[PDB]
Amino acid sequence: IPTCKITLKETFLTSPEELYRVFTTQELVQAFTHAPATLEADRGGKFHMVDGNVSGEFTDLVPEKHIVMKWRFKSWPEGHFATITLTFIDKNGETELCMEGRGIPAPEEERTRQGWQRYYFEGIKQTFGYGA
Repeated sequence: IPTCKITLKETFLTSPEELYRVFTTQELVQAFTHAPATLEADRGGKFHMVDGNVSGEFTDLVPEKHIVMKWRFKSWPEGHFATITLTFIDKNGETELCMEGRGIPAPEEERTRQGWQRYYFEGIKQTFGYGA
C-alpha cells in the first residue's frame, strides 16, 4: 500500500486539559461526532466512532500533553492503521494542537485531511465554542 504523511496545526480557545478531555472522553466524542462512540481511554484501549466508520487503539496517552493512536477509516484495507500523534501545547492558556499522521493510504490523503479538519477540528470548535 502506498502511504502518505500529513501534518495539521490548529489553535483552540481552550486549555490543553479541556482539549485532551474532549479527545479522550466517549460522551464528548459522541457530542462532536453526532453519533454513538465507544472509547476506552487507556493505553491498549479501543475506540469506535461514527457507526464504526472510524476505529483504532490508543498506544500512548500522556494527559494534557499527547495522544498516540492507531487509527483507520472502515473502508481502508483490513488491518491497515495510520499512526496519529496529537501534541497539545499551551500558548497563553490557548491550545496549539499539532496532528501528525503517518501510514495514511495515499489515495485517502484528502479524505483524511478533510475528515480531520472538518469532523475533528471544526466539529470540536463548533460543539464546545473553542473559537473560529
